[PDB]
Amino acid sequence: FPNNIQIGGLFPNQQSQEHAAFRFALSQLTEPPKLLPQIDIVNISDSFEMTYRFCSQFSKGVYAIFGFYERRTVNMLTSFCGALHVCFITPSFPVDTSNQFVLQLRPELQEALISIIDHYKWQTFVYIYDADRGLSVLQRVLDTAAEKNWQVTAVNILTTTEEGYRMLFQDLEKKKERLVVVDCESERLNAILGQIVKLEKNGIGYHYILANLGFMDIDLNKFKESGANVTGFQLVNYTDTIPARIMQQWRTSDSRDKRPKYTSALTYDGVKVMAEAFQSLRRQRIDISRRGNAGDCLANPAVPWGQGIDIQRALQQVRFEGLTGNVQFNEKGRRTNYTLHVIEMKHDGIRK
Amino acid sequence: NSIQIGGLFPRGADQEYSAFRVGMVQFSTSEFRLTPHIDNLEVANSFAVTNAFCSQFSRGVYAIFGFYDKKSVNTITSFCGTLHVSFITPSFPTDGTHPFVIQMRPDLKGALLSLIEYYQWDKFAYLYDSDRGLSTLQAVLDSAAEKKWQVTAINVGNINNDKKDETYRSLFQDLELKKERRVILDCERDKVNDIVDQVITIGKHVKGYHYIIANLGFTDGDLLKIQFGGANVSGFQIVDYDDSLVSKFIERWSTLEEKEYPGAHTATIKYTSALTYDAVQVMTEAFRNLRKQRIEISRRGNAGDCLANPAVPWGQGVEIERALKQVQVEGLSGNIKFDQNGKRINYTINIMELKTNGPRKIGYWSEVDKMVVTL
Amino acid sequence: ERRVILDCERDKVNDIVDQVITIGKHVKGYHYIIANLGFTDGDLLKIQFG
Ligand SMILES: *[C@@H]1O[C@H](CO)[C@@H](O[C@@H]2O[C@H](CO)[C@@H](O[C@@H]3O[C@H](CO)[C@@H](O)[C@H](O)[C@@H]3O)[C@H](O)[C@H]2NC(C)=O)[C@H](O)[C@H]1NC(C)=O
Ligand SMILES: *[C@@H]1O[C@H](CO)[C@@H](O[C@@H]2O[C@H](CO)[C@@H](O)[C@H](O)[C@H]2NC(C)=O)[C@H](O)[C@H]1NC(C)=O
Ligand SMILES: *[C@@H]1O[C@H](CO)[C@@H](O[C@@H]2O[C@H](CO)[C@@H](O)[C@H](O)[C@H]2NC(C)=O)[C@H](O)[C@H]1NC(C)=O
Ligand SMILES: *[C@@H]1O[C@H](CO)[C@@H](O[C@@H]2O[C@H](CO)[C@@H](O)[C@H](O)[C@H]2NC(C)=O)[C@H](O)[C@H]1NC(C)=O
Ligand SMILES: *[C@@H]1O[C@H](CO)[C@@H](O)[C@H](O)[C@H]1NC(C)=O
Ligand SMILES: *[C@@H]1O[C@H](CO)[C@@H](O)[C@H](O)[C@H]1NC(C)=O
Ligand SMILES: *[C@@H]1O[C@H](CO)[C@@H](O)[C@H](O)[C@H]1NC(C)=O
Repeated sequence: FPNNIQIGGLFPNQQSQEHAAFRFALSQLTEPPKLLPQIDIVNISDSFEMTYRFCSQFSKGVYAIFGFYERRTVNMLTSFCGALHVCFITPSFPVDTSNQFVLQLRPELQEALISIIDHYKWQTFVYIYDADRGLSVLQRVLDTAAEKNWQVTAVNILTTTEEGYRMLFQDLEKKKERLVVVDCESERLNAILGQIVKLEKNGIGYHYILANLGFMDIDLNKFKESGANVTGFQLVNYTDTIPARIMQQWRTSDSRDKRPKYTSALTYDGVKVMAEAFQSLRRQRIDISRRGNAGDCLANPAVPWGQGIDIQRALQQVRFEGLTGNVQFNEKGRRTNYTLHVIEMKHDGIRK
Repeated sequence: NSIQIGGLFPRGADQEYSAFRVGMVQFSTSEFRLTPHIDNLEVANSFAVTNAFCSQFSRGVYAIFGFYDKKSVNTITSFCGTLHVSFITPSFPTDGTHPFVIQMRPDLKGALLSLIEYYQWDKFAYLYDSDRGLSTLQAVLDSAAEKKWQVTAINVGNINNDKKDETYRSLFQDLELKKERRVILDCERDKVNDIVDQVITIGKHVKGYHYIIANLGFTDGDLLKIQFGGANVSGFQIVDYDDSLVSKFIERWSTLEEKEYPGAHTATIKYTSALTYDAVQVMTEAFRNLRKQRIEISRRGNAGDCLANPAVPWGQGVEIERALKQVQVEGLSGNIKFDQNGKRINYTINIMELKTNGPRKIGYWSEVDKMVVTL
Repeated sequence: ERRVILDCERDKVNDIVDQVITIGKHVKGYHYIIANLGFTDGDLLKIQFG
């Protein structure tokens, strides 16, 4: 197959760990195919800007797309991917309703969170959720709360102010036992941690849970002294042989030119996913060709790309032991058969 | 003076287009009129919405009436903000302050939370559909945290029609273990019917139970099933049938050729259609106000395409939006006033119960005053 | 009167069962005896679950 297999990319910031990891991982690509990054810097929230960029990449004839999406523009993107039969790789938050052309390289924590809450004798607790797509995980809880009969006092951070936190915590500490779940983004978690450090983070019967796939990245140093419990999840193991070699090589190369966030790790893994699919396609000798028509995305009717279906199957079929874990995909197009590491942080203790 | 207009209508919405046509004939005049270009599509397919919106934009439409769903809000609002093109909807109001979007549907959280307090509720279920967002769900949960309520929130929007019967019964079996005699059915007409037709089967429409139908159309459904069971049924209605304009509109509505105006013969009118009719009135009033004020609105040329780098909005759109927001008229729904953000204000939401004789109003609700009681 | 004998043919049994339901008299307290040689012939799916 041709080595000019142009691939797209939608990113919010030119300089960031995620972008740097995506740029680096391509260097390791020694496969006969040559994948082009073809990055476009686009604001995620604005759906119009994104539709412009996605149609531009359609004009270029891009075979596959990698990028991020937020709550506002998940639907829009998803819709275009199921209509033009064009695949879209992403490490962003996973969604319940989606096409088969959207490959989400982020296993869902909703199931595991339920198990962890179940194991501990949790009778009542407070839930803190970010509106940034966390709602899918809220319903699950509210649905399991009825089946299993615990009380959940949800509070939203997006529409909560300092006074809101003050009142919530004041009403919370009136209870003898204090249990809290904190679903948040990567950056919102740091600000909320700062908020709780100011007060109400004493550690007097306070038990926090952090529904973030990456718990080592977060700076919980302030929590190692106050004597408070916190439980979290990890998806990436740095000690294992493949992660150790990958981290050593990558950090040595970068220094010759810290620990990556889980988002950056998934970004790096996605390059491997796309490369594996295209390597297997070249090996399987499948006829892939891009017509120069480059029809406008807003073509009435928009004929699906004939080959784009098989690509999807190929991208779904790939399987390998990547950095984060073993990479696999369900029929719906979501990570399957993976492992998470439960991790409690004691005053001086990181216990798996 | 014809002014170009665009219209979007969800696949399978016949009454609303009929009310659109009726409003056209009613408010059309020799000196002013509207030229609507219509498109019918699946509003939950953002691709189709984008295609239709871009086609109409290319057709030089000054404003676009239409509907939207939870999977098409963001697309539409972003396009309107970027292109400074207005959008008039009876669909659910945005959870935000998005500009260039006029909303004909009043909010409901205030009336809902006042009513739940006129009855001194502490332990109630909340069945909700995964549509029109979860804004009211969040409001209810927050007020629960403040007031120490006990809310059992359950989703029913992801239920297969083929296997619908088994799930609902198990749902109510679960609720029974908690003695949940109180329920809020926050769903659209169709699912409210599909649920009321399964409360009856299991005999949960009796003296002990209370139901609150969190919808602006209370009569729209079929309440003749539960009038007589003995159970309370409360709800909200914006379209007051004891009004003058409403009665005249009904006179013109019942005497309508269903061969031409599907859904028109019946004496009932759904709130979506009522808001569509009022929307035609709104557009005419704003555009005629522009004509009287001599505001210059005209597309000298052609709007190339929706997708164009850079985006170059045409600067008369602000005038159109301000005119649309600066209109104060009476209509079927009641008094129509807007903010600088587009949300409606100074409106009255009539409250209703169900009695063996039939639905009867007991009070109303306005943002300024309170829940107000007459009967 | 929590107990009743519906000695009628299929059609009127249906027309009555469709008015016990409306008024919610198909509940735990009530008992009905359908004095007919055809029991299934009617529509009993309405009252199986009351
Ligand atoms: C990506 O999406 C949009 C546009 O690129 C950005 O959202 C927009 O953000 C601006 C600035 O925060 C908002 O303007 C301000 O809005 C507030 C209300 O939120 C208002 O009080 C201010 O007077 C001002 O008008 C704008 O409303 C908002 N638009 C929408 C549709 O949300 C978003 O910030 C962008 N993100 C990045 C990283 O560029
Ligand atoms: C689920 O993932 C595990 C990875 O832990 C898979 O186990 C590996 O499977 C491959 C393929 O058969 C073997 O070559 C490896 O030796 C297995 N390793 C371990 C540690 O089990 C497992 O096969 C996956 N399940 C499915 C259905 O694919
Ligand atoms: C069904 O409606 C009736 C009438 O509104 C309710 O009966 C009233 O409820 C109050 C509340 O304590 C009781 O004192 C009386 O039984 C009635 N009084 C008045 C003034 O109406 C009944 O409670 C409702 N059912 C439910 C489950 O709320
Ligand atoms: C409905 O059917 C049930 C089951 O046949 C009846 O419940 C029985 O009735 C006896 C009669 O005294 C009571 O001791 C118990 O409640 C049940 N016992 C047995 C052995 O079933 C119920 O009475 C019936 N309803 C009516 C109105 O007759
Ligand atoms: C907090 O951690 C301690 C161990 O340090 C253990 O008893 C339990 O996990 C938690 N106990 C609380 C929160 O009272
Ligand atoms: C990482 O893997 C090593 C062995 O490969 C194991 O000893 C260690 O416990 C793992 N770390 C976590 C956090 O699971
Ligand atoms: C606004 O509301 C009032 C009642 O509060 C009602 O007369 C009418 O709808 C409006 N009247 C105004 C704005 O004067």
